[PDB]
Amino acid sequence: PFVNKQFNYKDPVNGVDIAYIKIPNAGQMQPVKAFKIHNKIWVIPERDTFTNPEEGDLNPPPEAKQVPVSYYDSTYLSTDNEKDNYLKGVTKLFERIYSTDLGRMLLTSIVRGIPFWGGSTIDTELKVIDTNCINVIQPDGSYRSEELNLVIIGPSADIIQFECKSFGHEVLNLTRNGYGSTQYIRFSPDFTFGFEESLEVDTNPLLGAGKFATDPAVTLAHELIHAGHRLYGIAINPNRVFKVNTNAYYEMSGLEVSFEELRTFGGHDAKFIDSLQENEFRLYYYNKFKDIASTLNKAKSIVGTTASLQYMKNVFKEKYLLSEDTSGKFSVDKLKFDKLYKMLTEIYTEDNFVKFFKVLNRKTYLNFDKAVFKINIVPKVNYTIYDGFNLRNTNLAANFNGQNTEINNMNFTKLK
Ligand SMILES: [Zn+2]
Repeated sequence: PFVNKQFNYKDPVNGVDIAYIKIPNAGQMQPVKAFKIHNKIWVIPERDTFTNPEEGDLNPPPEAKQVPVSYYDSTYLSTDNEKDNYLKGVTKLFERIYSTDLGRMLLTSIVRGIPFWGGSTIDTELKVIDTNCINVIQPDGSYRSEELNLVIIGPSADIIQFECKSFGHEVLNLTRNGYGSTQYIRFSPDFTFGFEESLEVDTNPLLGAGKFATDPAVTLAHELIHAGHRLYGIAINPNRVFKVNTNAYYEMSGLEVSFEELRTFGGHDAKFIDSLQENEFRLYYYNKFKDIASTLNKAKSIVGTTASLQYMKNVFKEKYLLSEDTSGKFSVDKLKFDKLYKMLTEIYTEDNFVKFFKVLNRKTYLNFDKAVFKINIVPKVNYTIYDGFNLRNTNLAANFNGQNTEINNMNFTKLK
C-alpha cells in the first residue's frame, strides 16, 4: 500500500525491512535481497527462478511462443540499476492503487488476510504453515522466520507471463479451503500490453483502430485481486470454466475462460458466469469459514513465540470477520460473510479499478489484438501516481493520448 520509506536497491541491509532472504520453496537457494514496503508485503527484485522447480532457467525454450504472446530475455532484471528501477516502478504502482478508495480497500483486505495456521497434524493445536513465511538473515548469519501475505517478484522465463502463485500443501488446498496462503505475484513494471479500442463511434468503417497500451497499475491491481481471493482461500479451481464465444469445435475447441478470470476481470464478461455456480461456491466457502471458526474454538495449544493462542484467534477473528460471544466462542455471521465475500469477488474487479483510474482498458477479457511494449514508469515526466500516462497539463491529458502508443510514442517501444 502506502510505502512510507523511499527505497533504493543499494540501500544497506538492516535485517528488518531491507535484507537478504530465502524462500521456503526448497533447495539451499542463495539468499536474495528483498524489501518490506508495507506490513506483510515484500518486494523481491529478482527474476522468479524459485517458486517452481521446473522453471529455473530464463532462456527461451525451443518452441517458445512468439513476441506478442510471450517475450524472453534471460538478462532482464540482472543488474543493480534494473532492480532499483523495478523496485521504484512497483512502489509507484502501489501508491497509484492506494490513491483510489477501491485500492486502499483492496490493500487493506490483503494486509488483513493472514494465511490460516492449519499446519499442525493435531487438530487441537494451531501451527503456522512453513510455506507462508520467508527466512530473513540475521547479523550472525542465522535465519529468522517471518510471516507474510504477499510478495511481488520478477517474472520467470516468459517476461510477460504475470500470475499470482503460491506454495501448495501435501494434502490441503490452501487457496480453496478458506485457509489462504502467501501469494507470490510474478510481475514487471517495465513492460505493458496493447489493445485496440473503438474510441471512434464504436462503429468504424474499416479504418486503422487506435493502438492503446494497458496501464500497468490496472495489470497489478488485477493480480492483487487474484491474490485477495487466494489469501482468503476462496479462489475458484482453474478447471471451472465458461464459454464466452458461441459454439464450440472438436476437442472442446470452444472459447472458454475460467470462472476465476471472468469474475476478476468483471464488467461485461461477468454475465457468462452461471448464477447457480456462483451461489454454489458462495455457500461452499461459507462452510469453510465455519470449519475455521470451529477449529479456533476446539483449539488449545499453539506453536511459536511472540504469538499467543488468544492473540492469533483474534487475528483470524478480524480476517474472517467472526463473531465472538461473551464465553469467547467464535461463529460465522452470515451477514458479515456476505459483505466480505461480495467485496472480494464482486467489488474488487479490474473493471471497477478502471473506473476509479479513469483510464482506457480493453472491454473483454480475451485480447485478439495483442502487442507488447517496453516502458519506463519511474521518471515523473512519463507517469505519475495520479494520472498514469495521461499527464494533466500536457497534450497527453485528453482522449487517453497518454496510452495512445502512436501519440505518446516516446513512452512505448514496440517489441514486435
Ligand atoms: Zn488473471
